[PDB]
Amino acid sequence: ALTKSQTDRLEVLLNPKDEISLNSGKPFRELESELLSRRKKDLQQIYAEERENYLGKLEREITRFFVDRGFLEIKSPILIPLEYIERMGIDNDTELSKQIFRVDKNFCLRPMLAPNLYNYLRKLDRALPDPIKIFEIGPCYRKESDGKEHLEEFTMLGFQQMGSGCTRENLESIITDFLNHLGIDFKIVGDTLDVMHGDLELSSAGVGPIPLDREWGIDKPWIGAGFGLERLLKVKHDFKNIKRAARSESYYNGISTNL
Amino acid sequence: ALTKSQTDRLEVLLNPKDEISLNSGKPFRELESELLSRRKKDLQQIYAEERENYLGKLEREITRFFVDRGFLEIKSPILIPLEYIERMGIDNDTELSKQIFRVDKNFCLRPMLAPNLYNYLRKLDRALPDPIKIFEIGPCYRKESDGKEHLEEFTMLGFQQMGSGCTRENLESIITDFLNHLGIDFKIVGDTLDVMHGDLELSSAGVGPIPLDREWGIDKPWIGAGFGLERLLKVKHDFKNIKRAARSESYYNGISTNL
Ligand SMILES: Nc1ncnc2c1ncn2[C@@H]1O[C@H](COP(=O)(O)OP(=O)(O)NP(=O)(O)O)[C@@H](O)[C@H]1O
Ligand SMILES: Nc1ncnc2c1ncn2[C@@H]1O[C@H](COP(=O)(O)OP(=O)(O)NP(=O)(O)O)[C@@H](O)[C@H]1O
Ligand SMILES: N[C@H](Cc1cccc(C(F)(F)F)c1)C(=O)O
Ligand SMILES: N[C@H](Cc1cccc(C(F)(F)F)c1)C(=O)O
Ligand SMILES: [Mg+2]
Ligand SMILES: [Mg+2]
Ligand SMILES: [Mg+2]
Ligand SMILES: [Mg+2]
Repeated sequence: ALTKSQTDRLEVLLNPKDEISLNSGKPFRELESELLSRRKKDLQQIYAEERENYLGKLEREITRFFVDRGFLEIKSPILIPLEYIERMGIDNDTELSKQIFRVDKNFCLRPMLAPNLYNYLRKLDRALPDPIKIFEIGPCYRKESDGKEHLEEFTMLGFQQMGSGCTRENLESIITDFLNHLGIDFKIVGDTLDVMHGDLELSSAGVGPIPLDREWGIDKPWIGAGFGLERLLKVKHDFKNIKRAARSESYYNGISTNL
Repeated sequence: ALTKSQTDRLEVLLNPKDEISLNSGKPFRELESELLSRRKKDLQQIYAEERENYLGKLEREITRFFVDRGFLEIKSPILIPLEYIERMGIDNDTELSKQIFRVDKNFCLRPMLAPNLYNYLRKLDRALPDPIKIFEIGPCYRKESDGKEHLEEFTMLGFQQMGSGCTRENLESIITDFLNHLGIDFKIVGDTLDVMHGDLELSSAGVGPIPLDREWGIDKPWIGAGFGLERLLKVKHDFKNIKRAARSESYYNGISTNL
């Protein structure tokens, strides 16, 4: 009989498409040696052929989708003024107020893309024709309890359109084309809306105007959404724990690096 | 005569390829209105045609170069254990010890890619054939004095090869092909080596083994280098201040967003 500690070790080496059973009559050492051989082989094939990181490749694939749909690619600061958090309405009564990674006295690691996207919408409205379509992909940070669906360091896609054409129908059409392009099953549940894969939230989306817009100098309708890239990878590759998709020293494209 | 404050404002709106002179006999308001029209036009052309961010596009171009040369694309944590800094030999007698952005009690924003690349080399040596070639591109953080060549939030390319073929000649060949591919003039000065554009350091490169390797479980020869992406963009686009190439709310592809 395998110990719990031994089964934990084998599950680190198990990939979703393996057809091995750990309740066999086979000893630990031989199940471990079999899985180690498979995972080394998996890494050798990546190294010999594609050599691309899942998280990097997904960001590039999403970038192409949105650029091709007419959205401007934004790269904005990850380390942001702490004042942005309060100005987002994130006060002490919100869960999120307790999740902020503070840096020095007046800064923090951004937990979301919305402040920077608001600022870009306001500034670009002085220069670009209506409607204004922008998106950003990059690191975001939140303190979280341990859990199979949460990382403290993750990657968010955020997109926003401002001006004409900002209807819930158009928002759902973007989400639907996007996820059908990536090959990810979803349901939209609902002006706020969540994009669900079973019980897992892939995105929260919204339709403006909302009262918060005024604090950011925004006074036009808008639609937008935010997606976690590691949650998309978790669903696409059927990972049991989102740690397999993270920026990590422990996994490469979902393969354990502790071999 | 323009005030100093007015000339500062015009220089925000000036792009390197403009052929306007601010020592003309033209009033500020009309020089400002001319430049504002040009910069709005520049943003409209980006939005209508390419829509890609300089920093994102450069990262994708560098990724293709290194993947095509046989290097594995790594995406590792930006928020790293504080212990990694000391283990890199960064003690109190180094400038860098005073430049760390600490987060909570045991973490920091990485100021370099070397700790994570060392860890990946050690782990992948159990699985991949010799030689092991890896690279990473992503955010790095250092407290800096104000200066036209430094950002507190920047983007570093780091690459490393371990095992056979780790000669200074091979290292210089990688650097030379890389920068000739990007179209960036350089000189290599020198086992340590710096890649210079005039007085600007584009890269520091190195040849192992070195004594530090043992602390990271490394005992094979290696070559590698680290490049700042914003410095590469600064040189390529002839920006006067690296702020024009940064993750920013103030500039988009070097164009002022304050129009
Ligand atoms: N800690 C996290 N790790 C990974 N992805 C995350 C994390 N927090 C948020 N996301 C993703 O970012 C998207 C937009 O952020 P947000 O709607 O604020 O998440 P959320 O409401 O906190 N979801 P949840 O924490 O699971 O109830 C979410 O739909 C997730 O896909
Ligand atoms: N603050 C910064 N802003 C932008 N790029 C940077 C910064 N610090 C380092 N880099 C880049 O990262 C590369 C590798 O890091 P490193 O060799 O440690 O820089 P460095 O020695 O501090 N150069 P410098 O600070 O100008 O004397 C450098 O060659 C630069 O191109
Ligand atoms: N669901 C969002 C993610 C998000 C990204 C970009 C824009 C927006 C917008 F303001 F459009 F809703 C949201 C969050 O975490 O705030
Ligand atoms: N010049 C380096 C940048 C760097 C990146 C990746 C690897 C390495 C290596 F360990 F190869 F030298 C260095 C620094 O800042 O440490
Ligand atoms: Mg949450
Ligand atoms: Mg949500
Ligand atoms: Mg320095
Ligand atoms: Mg240096």
